Amino acid sequence: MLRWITAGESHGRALVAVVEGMVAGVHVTSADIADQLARRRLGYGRERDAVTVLSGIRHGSTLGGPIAIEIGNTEWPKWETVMAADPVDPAELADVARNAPLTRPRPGHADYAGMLKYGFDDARPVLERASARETAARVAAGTVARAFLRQALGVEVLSHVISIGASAPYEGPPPRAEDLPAIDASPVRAYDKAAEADMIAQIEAAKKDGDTLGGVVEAVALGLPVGLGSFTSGDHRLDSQLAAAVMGIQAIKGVEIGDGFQTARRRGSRAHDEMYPGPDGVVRSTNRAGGLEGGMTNGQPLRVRAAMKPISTVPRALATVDLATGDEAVAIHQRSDVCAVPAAGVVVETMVALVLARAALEKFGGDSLAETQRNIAAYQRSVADR
Amino acid sequence: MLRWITAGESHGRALVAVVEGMVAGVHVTSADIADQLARRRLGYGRERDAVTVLSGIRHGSTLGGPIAIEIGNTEWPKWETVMAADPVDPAELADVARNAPLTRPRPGHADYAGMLKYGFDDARPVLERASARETAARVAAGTVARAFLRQALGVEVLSHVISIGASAPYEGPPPRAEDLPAIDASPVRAYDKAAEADMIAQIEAAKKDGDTLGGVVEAVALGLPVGLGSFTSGDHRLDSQLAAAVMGIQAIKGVEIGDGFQTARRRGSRAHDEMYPGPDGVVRSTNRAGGLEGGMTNGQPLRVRAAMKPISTVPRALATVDLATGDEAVAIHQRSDVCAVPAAGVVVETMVALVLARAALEKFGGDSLAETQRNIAAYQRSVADR
Ligand SMILES: Cc1cc2nc3c(=O)[nH]c(=O)nc-3n(C[C@H](O)[C@H](O)[C@H](O)COP(=O)(O)O)c2cc1C
Ligand SMILES: Cc1cc2nc3c(=O)[nH]c(=O)nc-3n(C[C@H](O)[C@H](O)[C@H](O)COP(=O)(O)O)c2cc1C
Ligand code: NA
Ligand code: NA
Ligand code: NA
Ligand code: NA
Repeated sequence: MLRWITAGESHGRALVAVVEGMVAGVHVTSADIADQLARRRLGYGRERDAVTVLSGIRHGSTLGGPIAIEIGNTEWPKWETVMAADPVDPAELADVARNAPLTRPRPGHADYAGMLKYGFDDARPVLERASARETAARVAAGTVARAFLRQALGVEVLSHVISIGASAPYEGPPPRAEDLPAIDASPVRAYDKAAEADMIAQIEAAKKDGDTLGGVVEAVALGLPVGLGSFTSGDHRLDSQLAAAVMGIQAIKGVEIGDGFQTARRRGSRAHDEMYPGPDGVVRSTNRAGGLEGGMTNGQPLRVRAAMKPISTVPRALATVDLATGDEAVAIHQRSDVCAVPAAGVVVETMVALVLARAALEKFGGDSLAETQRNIAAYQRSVADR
Repeated sequence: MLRWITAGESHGRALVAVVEGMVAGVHVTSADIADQLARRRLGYGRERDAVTVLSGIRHGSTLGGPIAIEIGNTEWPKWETVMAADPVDPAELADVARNAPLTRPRPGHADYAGMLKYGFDDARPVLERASARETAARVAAGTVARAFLRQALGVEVLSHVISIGASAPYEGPPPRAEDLPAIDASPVRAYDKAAEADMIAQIEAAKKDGDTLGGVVEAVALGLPVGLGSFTSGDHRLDSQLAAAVMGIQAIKGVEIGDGFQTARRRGSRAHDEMYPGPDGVVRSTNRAGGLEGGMTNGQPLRVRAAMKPISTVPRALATVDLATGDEAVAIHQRSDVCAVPAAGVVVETMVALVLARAALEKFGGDSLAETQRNIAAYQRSVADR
């Protein structure tokens, strides 16, 4: 089974992604990874040599074994003592201001619950791993998944921003793959010019007020065959798996498949996607279901929406308690941006790609790309022969 | 690790739930299971001896091994040939009208994608397993989880209905455990009398029009300790795990933790739950996060909302294709109700309970309830001693 794991602290030496269970023969390079990492940095309101492929790829082709990708920390020299792996003289450490105690947990962040859970008197060990810097390692892994999906299935994954702050949501038609350059060129990764202007204005107002914004993003996967995922149990359903992968992204508080919560307000006669005869099989005129029925891909674009909360580190830090003393306090000062919704969209693409690649390998099997491709072709033919 | 699996076809001999990895010493009986199964049948707009505990429980106490619970099918005699496990003479079968071909997949259901996936020319094998009858087996498993949560942690799980059809959503405060009798006595399992009347009216109108409705439900878990789930990776986050467990319920198209999509429309200064000193530790005046931060329980009520689509089997069957011929068709006639939202709420409680019980055993360990309880107490004391 395809599996992915990330490791690293935000201010540690490096991040590492490991992908296991990918077939041999998938073309992917350090440049591909760097390109996707650059996309994760996109957005209004927020070193390529830092990527090193350590294992599992040779001459731009996957080997079949575990793929380990390292992302170096360019500011490691500042953190090499505070985040040293090995012991440091506590006296030396005591003189380092940067090592000062972090005992005022931020509302909305992992700090408080993680400190209690792990018995830590300091937030440092929690925030270092909880930080969304970890999504960089996710994107490295996702690049391997996305290469596989393209090469094996002709599938493309993209995202666009639906709303930021109080903007009027974009409810027009979703983009296609050919639209991604324009989307990534938008300061807010919008597919609609009116929505773009509205969102930029919301960010400007928040920026002036010293506040932060969340938003809603939609990931779209195009070209999927029918029958990835299964109805046979809750955990094998693709909607279940996608919901896990997307809700587990930092700051995501909501996930929808297709029209989601709006579907719940509709009558059955107007809520589903009717089927009609077509040249090359069944066709539909709507995609309210977002490309999934009974936990399976149904031929239509997959559409997954995610709601991101506004960043919790607000420049003037919110009210909290100093756990050292029990006193009222203002929260620890940390990384804050006005809005990270466009980047959150890119992270959603990655998690969607990983889950789709896993599901594809489950159905089509194979140990090399050519093998998997033969199996895909035979299945497609069998469906066509219906 | 706590694991659950369901087995059975809707019209097969019986359903089976198996729960593995539950500690010994949890008090649970066949009557408890039957009671929860009865709750799953609640709701306007839709045999206890049928429950048999086969293994893993002795004299009302779990043994520590796998717990297998059987739910018999009272109409098995009608289906004993059509759904026979063993071969039947095809000539005999050919004379049975009930065995007629089902080749007109229902929009919105598993039929089409499942038929293509598995290479079936008939929807019968798909709909039999995809059917929400399977949620009965889930509820049997969930009963074991819910007993554990109560006995080990003093935790209660309940649900109420927020909206059905075009009703004005209930946005008042959530219920407590003591409110469940009143909720379960409501025809639509509402906690608010105005919302109740509104929802009942929506159902009446849909029923008259021969249409179906979906809705939104909220599950609440009370009494949870801080620090279940973890921030250490996406898959260990409780929000991820809950999203998987809830989205994998038949007809769920959206999941929120706390204020969800509405949170995405708020400014950071008004989106999070500030912390204040209190007698027995940190207290909060809001629970916008729904009891989770950084993938961990944070002391506040857990709140999970789920959007259920209107049932897809509409009495006058929607437009589809007959896969046998390629012709336009009306969809296969099957079980339809006007609204199953109240029952969907009960199913959400079960999936929440299962995930919470698993997370609790991950942190607190133990092989018997008394052992787990000692470990819980020691952790609580260590937190108090802060
Ligand atoms: C791309 C990305 C960037 C983020 N940047 C920040 C940030 O700069 N400051 C912050 O407080 N939270 C940021 N977050 C969110 C926190 O990491 C997150 O809220 C925290 O780990 C608690 O997890 P939860 O919000 O999922 O409960 C970011 C999230 C993502 C997806
Ligand atoms: C309690 C419960 C009862 C349901 N009853 C029906 C029903 O009677 N008829 C129907 O078409 N769908 C019913 N459903 C929904 C279908 O099982 C579901 O839409 C189908 O398996 C396709 O899965 P998906 O909607 O998750 O894509 C019910 C769901 C639940 C939770
Ligand atoms: Na679409
Ligand atoms: Na190959
Ligand atoms: Na609450
Ligand atoms: Na015991």
